[PDB]
Amino acid sequence: ARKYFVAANWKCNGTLESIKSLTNSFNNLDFDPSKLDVVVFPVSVHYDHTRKLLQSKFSTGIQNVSKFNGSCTGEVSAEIAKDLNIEYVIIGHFERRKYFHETDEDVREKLQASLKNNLKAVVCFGESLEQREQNKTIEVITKQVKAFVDLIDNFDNVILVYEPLWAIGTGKTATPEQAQLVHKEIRKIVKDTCGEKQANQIRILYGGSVNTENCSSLIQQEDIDGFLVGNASLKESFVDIIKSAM
Amino acid sequence: ARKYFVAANWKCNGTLESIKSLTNSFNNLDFDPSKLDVVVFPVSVHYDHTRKLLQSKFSTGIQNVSKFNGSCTGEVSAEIAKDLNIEYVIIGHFERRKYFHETDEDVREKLQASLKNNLKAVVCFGESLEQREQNKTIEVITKQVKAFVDLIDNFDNVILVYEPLWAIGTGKTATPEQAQLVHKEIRKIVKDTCGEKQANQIRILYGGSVNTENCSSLIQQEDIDGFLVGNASLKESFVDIIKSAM
Repeated sequence: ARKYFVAANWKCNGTLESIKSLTNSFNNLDFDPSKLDVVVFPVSVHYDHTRKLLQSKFSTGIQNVSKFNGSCTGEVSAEIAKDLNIEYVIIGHFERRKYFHETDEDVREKLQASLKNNLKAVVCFGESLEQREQNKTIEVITKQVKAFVDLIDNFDNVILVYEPLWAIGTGKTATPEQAQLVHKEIRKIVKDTCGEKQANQIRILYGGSVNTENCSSLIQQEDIDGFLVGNASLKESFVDIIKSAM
Repeated sequence: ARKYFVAANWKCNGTLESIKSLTNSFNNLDFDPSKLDVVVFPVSVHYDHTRKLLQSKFSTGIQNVSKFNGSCTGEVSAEIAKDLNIEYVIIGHFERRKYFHETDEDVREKLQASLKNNLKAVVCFGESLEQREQNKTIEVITKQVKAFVDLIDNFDNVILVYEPLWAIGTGKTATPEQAQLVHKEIRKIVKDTCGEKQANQIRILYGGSVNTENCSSLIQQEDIDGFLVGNASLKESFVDIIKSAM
């Protein structure tokens, strides 16, 4: 029933040439975009090069958007993104929260501005290692998800991403069972706050050191609908991660 | 002699169409780029469009660059900028210091990263209303400039910008004499730390509500070498500001 979603997140990475080579390899995979969404999130200044090189089957997005007051924070606004026809934005990703102290309240506000401007939003959340050790995973996730999920209107256009912070960029990936357990709870939170039909439509991705070895067991899980992929998305074998969802 | 430098900074705005019409009006101005530097700093995702539309006599740049640490901050790196042939970078601009708590040490590091990658740097600093009311202007400026000025190597490639914070975006522009007095003291810091020849070469710009009515009286002052212009640089009349420096 629900369409899988696989996303590449190219984080502070790339040159004109490396993108050229990588896009060409991605373009060599045949998949049907009416069946599978595949989205690439390049560095801001590489967005146009990247969109120009990727075939229309690939969707594209940017990695952050501002809240939404006149005083310019130097982030890209949702209005600017719409005018450039940028289809997706990421919100709440680890680095915004870690370096820029972005809050749950900021996350909500960003989702508001994205939806107001007809952008599709990939909204990220997850617990720290300490929180997981302190047996606080569900509490954390619950608070993070309920900061924004009632704003969701069309449940094809907001994608939730569970990324435990300890898995991001570390090679330490969640087991399928660790992930599933959290996704199952996330979908229940959507059910209880937005309705059953909506909870069953919305995509909930895992991210955190997803690779060609582990992707099949993850996606097999029933409440895991695809992935946000960092390091592994910089290599040509990313195509095999996409295939895991085909 | 010392080459004048006028910069447009387009803060969180534009659309594809507004840039088309604005760049067109700019391109109608005949000036000699061997005699006058004119740099346009668009939003990141508008860099490509803007650069394609502006004639070669305009230089271009980005509004921020990251420090050199394995966990990506989402900012564009100096390396990426060089690979894109982005000529200039702004460092230390007010929003970074205010919204993201960017420090003088951060500014030093960004300058180090920029020069390591052959980027030319437009380095901004300035006091608050409170600091100025508390007679601390010269002390504040001095700490800010001494944070990085020693790293300067080629004194054509780093440009200093005095923007008192109370003048930025407010309409409340510094008088010629307010700015001149600071500019003299900046240039002396440079003479004392870097050498007299170097101090006479470096450009020191004023920014903070420069407009078509005030720009002539500012540029006339001996130690003001140009401008960084926000709100006024979104209008077709910005050409008249460039003309005050021709």
